[PDB]
Amino acid sequence: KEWQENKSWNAHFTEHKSQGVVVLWNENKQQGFTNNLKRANQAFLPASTFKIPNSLIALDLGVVKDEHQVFKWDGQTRDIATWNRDHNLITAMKYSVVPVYQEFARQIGEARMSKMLHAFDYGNEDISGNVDSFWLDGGIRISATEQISFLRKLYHNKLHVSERSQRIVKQAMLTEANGDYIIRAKTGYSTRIEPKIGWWVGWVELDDNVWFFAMNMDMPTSDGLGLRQAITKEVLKQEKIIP
Amino acid sequence: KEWQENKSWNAHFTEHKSQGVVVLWNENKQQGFTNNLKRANQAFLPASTFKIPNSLIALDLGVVKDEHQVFKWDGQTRDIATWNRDHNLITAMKYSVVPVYQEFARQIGEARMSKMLHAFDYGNEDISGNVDSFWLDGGIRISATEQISFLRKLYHNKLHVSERSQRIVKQAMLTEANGDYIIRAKTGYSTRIEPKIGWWVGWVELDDNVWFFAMNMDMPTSDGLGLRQAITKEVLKQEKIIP
Ligand SMILES: [Ca+2]
Ligand SMILES: [Ca+2]
Ligand SMILES: [Ca+2]
Ligand SMILES: [Cl-]
Ligand SMILES: [Cl-]
Ligand SMILES: [Cl-]
Ligand SMILES: [Cl-]
Repeated sequence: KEWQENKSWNAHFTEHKSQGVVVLWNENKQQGFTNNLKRANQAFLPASTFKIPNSLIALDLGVVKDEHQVFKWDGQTRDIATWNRDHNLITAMKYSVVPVYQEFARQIGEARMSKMLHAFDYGNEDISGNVDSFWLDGGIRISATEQISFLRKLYHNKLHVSERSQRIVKQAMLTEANGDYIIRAKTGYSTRIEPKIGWWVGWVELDDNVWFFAMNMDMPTSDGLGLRQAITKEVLKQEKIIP
Repeated sequence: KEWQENKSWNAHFTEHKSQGVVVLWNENKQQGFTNNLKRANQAFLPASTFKIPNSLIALDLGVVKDEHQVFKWDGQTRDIATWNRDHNLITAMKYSVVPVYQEFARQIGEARMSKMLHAFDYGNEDISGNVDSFWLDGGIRISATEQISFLRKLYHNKLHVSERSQRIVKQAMLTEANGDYIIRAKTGYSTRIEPKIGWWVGWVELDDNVWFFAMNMDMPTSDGLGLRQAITKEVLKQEKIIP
């Protein structure tokens, strides 16, 4: 789908002692750009970026009624403090609350989960593993360019779910908005299976164009997680997509 | 419904050599707050804050198909340069493009416009004047507290239009988003009939509450337009609603 490699983006990885790939897609021009054509097509566990298709399926099936429905904390104190409270869809996305989404997956069930991922053509369409963790330590794999293809369908309401489900998930993906741009996006952190990597996928809305992006990077410890957004935003600024 | 006057907010107006009102509504507690109970109930022309009901009606009637439909420039060079180009619903809201919305109102028509504003309980529901300018120089009036009453219905999808129309307009109202809050809002600047006033109405979404707001202020010249948001934010910061 015509692709250009820009190795100069590696400066932002090197200056932060990191390795990874950033993939950009110019929607108006139907042109992609990446610092690493090979890693752009390498498929990894999605980790919490799977909250995007999981939210879509839970909404379309009515497992989740709307973005205000409250999911009560199950009482177990977990390591991440923001998880130990009640949540709705907006806040569960914001704080990447895995237990809420594992509950969704159990209710969806393997049969409907598999049919939906085949309908979405999501990654390798493989949900081998535990129904409540296959996106963390099971068989599903998705590349950065495959994230882009999925996200473009979601942006255009072209996925095989209701228009309403897609609108709600795109609301819950809202990450940043100002007078220059809007970012809708989701992070992920894959630690259970090598290689440990961090994800950021989503898009930048401008007045007259949309730039889709998907990045992943090596993440040996959780102390580099903020580099997912930092390095992406530095690539977007280098390309004059955002000020 | 339990109102409290806080005259210490007047300092933010006087600091800026200005006069006006800010009205806040705590949705969880169902309590309102204002620096001026009398001006909070004073009805003014809505000017471009009327883009919120106008968008809702145009979408519900199919005058606007979706937020991507392009409204071509009519080739009239107007004083605000950002108006002299093609727009969609998102950019027409962002740049407050009056002529796009005047065309909406002509296509809606007098009969359907009057019926819909009655259905919304919007202000005084009076559309006396030109069908394509009554919110700028006709008979419609709305107070800051009435703006909040209307906005609360929109937030809850309770207005008598489709859920889809309400979701699209709330998307188009997106003004600011970060890791702490989301602001959905619309500015207005009424100059055709005295007194000249500026508006800012909308809400702040937090993790666990929603704060609705409506402000207007005297605006003799366009030089103070930035004070509409700046003074509201100074009040929100004083009240610890935003960091
Ligand atoms: Ca850099
Ligand atoms: Ca496939
Ligand atoms: Ca102040
Ligand atoms: Cl998850
Ligand atoms: Cl207007
Ligand atoms: Cl009501
Ligand atoms: Cl939104």
